[PDB]
Amino acid sequence: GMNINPYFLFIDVPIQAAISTTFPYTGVPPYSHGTGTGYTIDTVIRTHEYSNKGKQYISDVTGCTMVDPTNGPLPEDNEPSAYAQLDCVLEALDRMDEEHPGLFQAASQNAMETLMVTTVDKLTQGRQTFDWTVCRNQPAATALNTTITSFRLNDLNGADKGGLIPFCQDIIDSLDRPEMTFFSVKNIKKKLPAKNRKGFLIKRIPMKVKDKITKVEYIKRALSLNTMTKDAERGKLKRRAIATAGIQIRGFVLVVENLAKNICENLEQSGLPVGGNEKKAKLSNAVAKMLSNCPPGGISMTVTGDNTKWNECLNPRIFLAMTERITRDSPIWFRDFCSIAPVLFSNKIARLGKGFMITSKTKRLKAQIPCPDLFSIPLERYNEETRAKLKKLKPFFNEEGTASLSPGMMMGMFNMLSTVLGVAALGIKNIGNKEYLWDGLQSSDDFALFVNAKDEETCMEGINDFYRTCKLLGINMSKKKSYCNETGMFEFTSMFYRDGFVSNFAMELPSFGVAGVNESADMAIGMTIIKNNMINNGMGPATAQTAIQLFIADYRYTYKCHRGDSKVEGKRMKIIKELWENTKGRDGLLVADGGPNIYNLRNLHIPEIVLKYNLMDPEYKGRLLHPQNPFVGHLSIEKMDYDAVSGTHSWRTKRNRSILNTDQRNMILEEQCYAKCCNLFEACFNSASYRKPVGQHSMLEAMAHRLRMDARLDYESGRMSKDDFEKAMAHLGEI
Amino acid sequence: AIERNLARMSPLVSVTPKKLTWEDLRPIGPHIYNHELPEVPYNAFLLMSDELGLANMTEGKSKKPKTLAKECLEKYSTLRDQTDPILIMKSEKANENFLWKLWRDCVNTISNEEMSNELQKTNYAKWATGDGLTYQKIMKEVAIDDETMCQEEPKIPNKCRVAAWVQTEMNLLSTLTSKRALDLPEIGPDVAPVEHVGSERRKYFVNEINYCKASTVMMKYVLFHTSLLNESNASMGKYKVIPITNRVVNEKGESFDMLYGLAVKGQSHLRGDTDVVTVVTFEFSSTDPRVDSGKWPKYTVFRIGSLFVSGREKSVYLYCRVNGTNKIQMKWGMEARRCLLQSMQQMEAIVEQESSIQGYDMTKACFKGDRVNSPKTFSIGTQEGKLVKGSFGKALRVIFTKCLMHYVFGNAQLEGFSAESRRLLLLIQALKDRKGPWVFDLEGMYSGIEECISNNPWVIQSAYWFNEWLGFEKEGSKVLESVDE
Amino acid sequence: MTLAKIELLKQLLRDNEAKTVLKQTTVDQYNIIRKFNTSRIEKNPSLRMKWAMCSNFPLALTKGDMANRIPLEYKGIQLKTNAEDIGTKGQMCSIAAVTWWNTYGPIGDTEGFERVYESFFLRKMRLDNATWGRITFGPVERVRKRVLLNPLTKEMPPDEASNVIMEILFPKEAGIPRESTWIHRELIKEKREKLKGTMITPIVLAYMLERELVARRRFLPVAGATSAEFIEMLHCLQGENWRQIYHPGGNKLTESRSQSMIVACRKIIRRSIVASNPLELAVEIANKTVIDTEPLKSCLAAIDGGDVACDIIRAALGLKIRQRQRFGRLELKRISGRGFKNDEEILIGNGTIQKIGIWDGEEEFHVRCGECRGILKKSKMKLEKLLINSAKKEDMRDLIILCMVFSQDTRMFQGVRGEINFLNRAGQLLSPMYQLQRYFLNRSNDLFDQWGYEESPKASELHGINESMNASDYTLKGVVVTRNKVSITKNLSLIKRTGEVIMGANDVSELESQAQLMITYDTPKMWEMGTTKELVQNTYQWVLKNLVTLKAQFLLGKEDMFQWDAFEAFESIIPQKMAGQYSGFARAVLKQMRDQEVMKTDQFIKLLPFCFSPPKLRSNGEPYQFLKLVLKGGGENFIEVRKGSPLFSYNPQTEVLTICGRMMSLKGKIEDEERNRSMGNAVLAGFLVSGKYDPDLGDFKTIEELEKLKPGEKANILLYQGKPVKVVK
RNA sequence: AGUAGUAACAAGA
RNA sequence: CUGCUUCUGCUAU
RNA sequence: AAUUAGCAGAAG
Ligand SMILES: [Mg+2]
Repeated sequence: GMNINPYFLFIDVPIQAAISTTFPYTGVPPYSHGTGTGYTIDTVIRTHEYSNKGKQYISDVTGCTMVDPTNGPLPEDNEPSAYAQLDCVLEALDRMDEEHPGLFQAASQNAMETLMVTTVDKLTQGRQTFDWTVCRNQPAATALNTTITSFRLNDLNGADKGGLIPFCQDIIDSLDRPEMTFFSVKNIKKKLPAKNRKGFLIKRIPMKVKDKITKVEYIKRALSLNTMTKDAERGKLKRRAIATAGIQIRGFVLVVENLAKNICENLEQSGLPVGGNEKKAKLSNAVAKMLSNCPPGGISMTVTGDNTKWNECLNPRIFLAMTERITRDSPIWFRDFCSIAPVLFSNKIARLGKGFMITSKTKRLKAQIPCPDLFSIPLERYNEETRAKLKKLKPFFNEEGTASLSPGMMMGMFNMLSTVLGVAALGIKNIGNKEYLWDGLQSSDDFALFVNAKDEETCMEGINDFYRTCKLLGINMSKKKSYCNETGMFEFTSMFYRDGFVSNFAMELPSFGVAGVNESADMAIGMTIIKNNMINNGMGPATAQTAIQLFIADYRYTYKCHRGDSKVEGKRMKIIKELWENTKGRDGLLVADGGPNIYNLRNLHIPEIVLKYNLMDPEYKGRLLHPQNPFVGHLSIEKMDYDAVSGTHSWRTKRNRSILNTDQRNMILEEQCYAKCCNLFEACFNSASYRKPVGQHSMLEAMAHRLRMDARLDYESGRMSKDDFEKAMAHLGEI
Repeated sequence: AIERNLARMSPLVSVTPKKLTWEDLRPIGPHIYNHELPEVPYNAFLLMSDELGLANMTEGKSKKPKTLAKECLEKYSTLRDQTDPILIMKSEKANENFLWKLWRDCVNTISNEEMSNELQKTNYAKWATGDGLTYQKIMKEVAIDDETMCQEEPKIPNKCRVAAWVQTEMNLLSTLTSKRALDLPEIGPDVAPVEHVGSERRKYFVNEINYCKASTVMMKYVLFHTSLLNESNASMGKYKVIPITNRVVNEKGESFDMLYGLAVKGQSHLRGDTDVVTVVTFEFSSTDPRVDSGKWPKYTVFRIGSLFVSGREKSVYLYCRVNGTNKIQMKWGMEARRCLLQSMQQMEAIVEQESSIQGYDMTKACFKGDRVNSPKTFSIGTQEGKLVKGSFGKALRVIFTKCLMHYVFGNAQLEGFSAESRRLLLLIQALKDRKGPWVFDLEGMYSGIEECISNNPWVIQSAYWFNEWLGFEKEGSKVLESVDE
Repeated sequence: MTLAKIELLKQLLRDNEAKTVLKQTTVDQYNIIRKFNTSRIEKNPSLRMKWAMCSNFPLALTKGDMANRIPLEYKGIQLKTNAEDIGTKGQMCSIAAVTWWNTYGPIGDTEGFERVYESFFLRKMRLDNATWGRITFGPVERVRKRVLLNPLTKEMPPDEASNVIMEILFPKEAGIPRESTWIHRELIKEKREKLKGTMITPIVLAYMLERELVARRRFLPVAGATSAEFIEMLHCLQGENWRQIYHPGGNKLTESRSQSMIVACRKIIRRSIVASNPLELAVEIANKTVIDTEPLKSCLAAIDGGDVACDIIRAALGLKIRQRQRFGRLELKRISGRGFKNDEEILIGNGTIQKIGIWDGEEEFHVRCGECRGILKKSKMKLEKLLINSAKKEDMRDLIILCMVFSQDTRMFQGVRGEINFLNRAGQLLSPMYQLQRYFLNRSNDLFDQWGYEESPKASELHGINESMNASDYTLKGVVVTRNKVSITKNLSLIKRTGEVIMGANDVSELESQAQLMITYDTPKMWEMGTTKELVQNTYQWVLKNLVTLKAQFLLGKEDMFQWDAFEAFESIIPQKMAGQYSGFARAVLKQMRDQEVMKTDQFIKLLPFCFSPPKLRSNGEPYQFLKLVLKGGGENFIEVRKGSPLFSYNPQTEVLTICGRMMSLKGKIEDEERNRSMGNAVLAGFLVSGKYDPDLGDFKTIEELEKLKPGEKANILLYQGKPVKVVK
């Protein structure tokens, strides 16, 4: 009775060689179902739990219960600690400024030179921004545009000066306004007859109105984060909460992250902003340098570590001091600009999500209790854990459904400045002139420490001193996820070094599917992914040919484009079998037209129409590569349209986002008005899609001057008659 | 100031390093040995090793799945013409009469002259799919006044012990069968010598992987999830009979069509990505549930007759179960063929390493052996307490079954167990390399693992396998104490 | 169609919302309002693609007369949607409509595909006209380097290339005329000729032009072929354990052929210099060396240039030596001189310390740059004379700049007042002199200041120019604008007819670089021109394969198996001064393990390839002692004597050897009573093991404490982490 | 019922 | 109600 | 020796 043990593969193979079997990335990642009030409230409580021994007070700007853990008492146990001592932070920056002389002033000069050229369109490079005019999440360009068109009502016209600096001046000149006026969106909840259990339907038709808010409510909205839960997070058992900052915050976070990026690029002992094979070569060079730096006869230990509560124990009052000590020679305006962002991060107000849902089981009823109405019911109508969390939230719960969140770094937009703090903890290298020396690597919250000493008890003293030093800056090294072996095998950001970094195939395994843009682009993407994993991820030739076969099978079963000689039935396979029987040279059919695969290893970078261009029938090539094929939307002036060069398998799938019971009339019409204005502007100026058009004047004036000059040049070169020229100038005079 | 602020810090803030020895490593997950916990029930989507495929030797026509199920049931006319239930097992909150009437409705719907596999909304269909079980949503003021509308506690996953069927699923899905099931398309012709080496490696790797039971189960899952997503998007307000099917080729090149049972898709207005569609599955089998009674507390098992696969006569049971799935598990079921790749690369790399020691392509020397190379044998499993070495293709099939079961029983517990046990695998490797690893808080490191072992059968069996392999490593380490002393 | 645009503008300004959108949005905020989207983009594209294909009509039609060719029903299949849903929605169709277009659609002209996708058609042509070689199975040491992915013709920086593309396609709204318009007006007018009457969308033409012009450099793992003709097929080229020879198509450049020729000559001399009669082995390897299509002698014949190594291989084969060297744009020919490079800690003008190569002696050169000539004369870290001819002023400027930097004078180092990058972003070692050369091109005015000035010469044809590049009064110190056969040795030295050498085997540089093209050694044992880890792994595989014969001939013979052809290849990666010391130590340890009957097989395998060179003992007939044996290149490359190493490890329980990662199994070729034997008898030379850890003799003695002992004195030795032993001489 | 898993879906974002 | 940064890949909707 | 965005995947 032989019983199979799959761990016994590890008897003949080391773990780092067979590490790709320890990554279950063929399974389903964990998603979040329902609300995100529980993890947000637990985040607020656990953030104030590691900081409650500091100075608690009440802000006189908003009215929140602020908490100041910095310069507080020292920790007494191995609990997480947020009380970062200021003198230790400034001394670590003294060591890091001694060791790299001239680094801080060079980084500050480069960041100030980058800031004086940056325009406001840099604030359209975000995924989903918390919009304060609707208290929701809009996209970044939509949130920026609503903010600009709302600041124009309050006589803040500094966004028409082009740059970023007058826009941030407008931001901090909005905080000293007695009343703000903006554009809000309300709706009509129309009642309609239906046929279901409840009987009727509630159709929400949204339309845009004008709103007016007071000063302190604006200060609370502009400092607010929007909280949600993160999905598809592999490697964890329980979920967590994340936050999203507004448009009045990212405009200042950009400069501080650019400053810290300029510092991080020039530190030898970091892991940012490198990435890819660049990071592998840098880490291998660093490990070899720290391996040849060992004393004759000593012992070099390596701590594979991780920090617990990175966003929950760092403080913006330390980042304010770091931007005050880094920018110690810049002009005073730049020091104010670089000190605004950790000030706004020390007064952040977390919004508490969607609320909790209460159900009556015997009546088959349920309802949603929101965040303002959270304490409106007794706490006996909750669970155990929700009752405990709502009891702990009550000092900080504000009466509008938000909560004060002074300590911590919940939104986590300082991935480079905290790396600077971790390297400043790594750049100390000794305490008390004892017989060791440490040196490490630090990405944003993952480190790897190397301690060279005479024997391993001295190495343990060095590790204990590094832990005590990290406690002084707000860095709690996790004693459960860290371990320490000798040098040669460690792990850093899921890169497993065993005398050279090993090849992990299973991490980049979820990219191998059909990416889903259209047929042609998915064929190109899939073959390029197989080729790049063959280059730098250890996928051999046989595995790559099998991946070609599996990609072709998944591609055919997705796009319903099986081979024309097969017997599979469908709405597409009818005409596919007809095209197979019609075509003479069937080896030139694309796989989307029911054709044979001719991809192999040596031709993975050549596209599908190029590889099959000398095997095509001329009729099929003329029908495929038609310049006026109605599946690719050309650039026409809204015939005289331009020729769309690529095939018919470059079609577009309009993701018609229509919510249930939501008549999106007006939100379609405003987006269509913006699209019409931009389409006429691109008709007048052709390079608007290649190069960003600069200019501090109106679009109507630019279009009017371009059309006036265009008519004048079309008249004198004969292309325009005198009556057409008179019509043109008579139209332009009435504009 | 750092040395100043390190002298007024208490000595109770330390890292407490501890030298890791072999006897310091305790078995992970002790509660799975406790006999006062129930055995972990079978909670997969479809049957994997207890499957029964009704064969039908078709004549080269991928005509329709409804016509395929009709012809395959016309071949087995006695199992189709059963109208009397013989109840063998029943689930707790089940209904044997409604499930038998729904199976007869599926049989009468799949074998008609019509062209549609839709069901009507009868009483048994509305019970088994589940209609009107959503809670009514009322306004917040009426619920604020209502002192009865509490907020319900979440159901924590139950704690379970090691059920002895997971070892049976590992042992049977890692064996060779006589049929293929992979639908691998053709590839371009080979010109470079890399492509000749790759094809002559692929023949060995595929001939080991393709003729095994886990490949048939994998293709069953892939095809059923593909047809289920197709019927879910095309038919949202309709109950649809979807046959569970597969295409098989034996060693002779003859192609059979294997029917594995039928399924009833519920109402599938899946607006979100985590919305559930109820699938009522009726699967054939030949395994008596009275043998292992704790394996199936989720199934309703009837008996519908006998089957002569040879001169021997076997029985046929019908496992009925209400089940459910969402869009994301259907998408990751349509992409399950990647379980080849993660299992192929991990073996092929080993071949390549051997190819850089001897100087020639060592695929044949690894799989089957040649004149100047004994074949590669891997320590593959236990047999009455001792250790057995198996073949190369055996280990390839074991890694393939492991990746397939990573898909099949995959949820948040398997991810958390995988991460927090990988952190301990690297410690055991640092103990085997004689690097002398040091830990700082081992009990919390063990406690991060042991909160992921709730009811996942793969996680509980993997903790059992971890404890077995760790006992073997502790037994093996007792030779190093005689080195230079 | 200007009048149509004016009429569209008049139709748009009568709508009161677009009027206030146009009148208030600045042109800088067009970039903001262009991306205005009210609904979020959907999260999963693959799930929406697998879910949207199972619907009636997932696609979207473009309204026109070409969309009306598709019928509303084709044999029962509704291809496109019904026209009753036209009103403020749009028209949709199924994927079967795409397949009907590909089968029964109207025919069109495929001219515009071949123009736009010309880069991919050239990419296909370079693979169709390409021959393959043979695949080899063995270790490949890959180095991560920034390489160019795709071949080009005119590699331009992306801002200059964007300005050029704006001057080709959109010349009206092009901006300020920069310097890029001047040095590329040929390409601008030629591409504007070739793209004259075309009707493609201009943004597709912009991206095909930037695919033709702009470079793309990425950090890829390369091994032996870094040119963009070999990087485009890098996946099929080599792996971690195999290498496929490839001969690409198209055409190559002489700069890559010269670079790979220099690399191949350096590798041939470096492997040759450890042999007996190195000239014979050097010619024997240099005959059968093919730089991707052709032998090494043809490359040495046709290429003007090279280094010391190219000249030694040229004179070894019987060719005329070309003593011409390069410093980027500065081409030089050595008239007479003899200088040797040593590393110097140079402080530079902004206060940074760098190890820079500094030469000695006194040298004279015929220098040249562009179409300007000159004669330069220098010494150790000092410019002395530079007599140049009359040519263009900026070429003369570059010539004097390159002669100033090439002289390695103290003023050139002291004038670097700025930000110099002596390192990569990934911490790799850039060349100091080429970095100073690239710095001192445009910001050389500080070099003009810190160099100084003096009077002119007052001879007949000697007039000195100034920074205005005219014949002024005050010229720079040392610059005058005037208007006017070897043998080869056994040790690979180039001696003249009289005897004064010009080049030697000590003068080849040790920059172990990666070749541009692919070098092939058509020889048995072509692995001896590999890198360090390849030679270590191949030598240890050769010791493992022949372990029984080596073990028997060591247990019988005395000095007839320390000499093999494999250890001759192994010696060329041990540094020169420590090779005899490592040899004496390892020979004494192996003779110790033979003479007294304690034998270890892992130590025999480990320290056998170090027993090749003749033993350099101490001054009293006793060997040295070592902790580790450091090999050439990198920090990982060492062999630990007592511990394990990155290049060597041994598991005694499983009996498994690890060489550079790869695991061989010693189970079967071993003495079965060896695990009862102690490691400390095979750790030092003359020191054996007698007892246990004794604190009555002191702490663990170091190397200098053990080398100054006497026969009989006992010490404590720590083998690895946990095992202290006693030790007697 | 069921999927599941610290909170939801089991039709009306 | 799917945040920030880095790297890679594809495309110019 | 040196060389303008959108979306997806991974890591943190
Ligand atoms: Mg880590």
